[PDB]
Amino acid sequence: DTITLPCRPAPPPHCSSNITGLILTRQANTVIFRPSGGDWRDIARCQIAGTVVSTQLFLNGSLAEEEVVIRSEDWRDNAKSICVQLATSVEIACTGAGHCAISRAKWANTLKQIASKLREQYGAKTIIFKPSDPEFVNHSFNCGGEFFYCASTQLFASTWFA
Ligand SMILES: *[C@@H]1O[C@H](CO)[C@@H](O)[C@H](O)[C@H]1NC(C)=O
Ligand SMILES: *[C@@H]1O[C@H](CO)[C@@H](O)[C@H](O)[C@H]1NC(C)=O
Repeated sequence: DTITLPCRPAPPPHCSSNITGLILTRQANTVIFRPSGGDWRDIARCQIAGTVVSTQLFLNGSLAEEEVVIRSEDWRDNAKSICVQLATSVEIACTGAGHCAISRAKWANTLKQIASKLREQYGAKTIIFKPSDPEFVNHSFNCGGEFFYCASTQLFASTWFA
């Protein structure tokens, strides 16, 4: 019902943002994706972030018009990262007690929409999200000039069949 990510340090409740997108890195009818650890420069090539600076997930960025869209400089080269832009932003709510919470049902539908787009692009039936420096292995984001780190293993640890 709710996914509760542990965070360090405790992000204030007004640091809660909107997940407008993320960045993946591709590793049969089974293709595996992981949250990218590339530098914030590699984040820039997605061109869908807003003002906040964040790893693994795009907070407070731009949304797609109708449906989820995925872009890549080259789908053949796996070193190139996949830029996922959400159509409906998923809300991440920090409570100030050391955890930022996300609704499980909405992230599941988001992962299913992403899987459907990744299925059309790679022709595979099964899309698997596997977990990921500490700044890039975690969902790290800058709120109010202060940096935070959240364990994102709960977000990227699922499977999605056809
Ligand atoms: C994202 O935007 C919301 C609403 O504008 C704001 O409350 C929140 O602090 C922003 N997130 C960051 C990390 O600045
Ligand atoms: C962005 O987040 C704010 C609160 O943090 C929320 O009111 C707003 O609906 C979110 N944006 C979208 C498009 O849902």
